[PDB]
Amino acid sequence: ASADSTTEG
Amino acid sequence: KVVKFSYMWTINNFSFCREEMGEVIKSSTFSSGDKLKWCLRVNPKGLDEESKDYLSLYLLLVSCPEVRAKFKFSILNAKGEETKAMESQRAYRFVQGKDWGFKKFIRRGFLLDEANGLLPDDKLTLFCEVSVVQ
Ligand SMILES: [Zn+2]
Ligand SMILES: [Zn+2]
Ligand SMILES: [Zn+2]
Repeated sequence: ASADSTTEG
Repeated sequence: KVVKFSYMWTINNFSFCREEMGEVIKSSTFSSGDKLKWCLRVNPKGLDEESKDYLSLYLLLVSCPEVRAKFKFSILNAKGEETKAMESQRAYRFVQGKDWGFKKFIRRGFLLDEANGLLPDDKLTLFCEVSVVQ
């Protein structure tokens, strides 16, 4: 699956 | 050139109630041996509408003295086996205070099902394997 982050950049 | 390590986090008195659980809980730190300290970060309940029926799991770079790494998360069931594993396809760039993970790691509905044996004695056991690229 694709990972995501709780913050942008 | 990869350094692989892991950490098992057992969460006691797991509750589905936010006012009892907190919106965010972190594990103690860990590393490969290593100055890089890492920790796990969970949102018992997704902090957004798309992940509201889910529990979110992230890998956080606590202290960094700028680093790329792959990771895998899985839940350890009642008999110690790995289930509901979710792994990053590639490596992601981490810097201090930065996290990467899956906001929809596991359905909050699945945890309740005692049939799955994912919450033995209200305990949630998560296993994370990290591979740091040199
Ligand atoms: Zn409540
Ligand atoms: Zn309550
Ligand atoms: Zn494994």
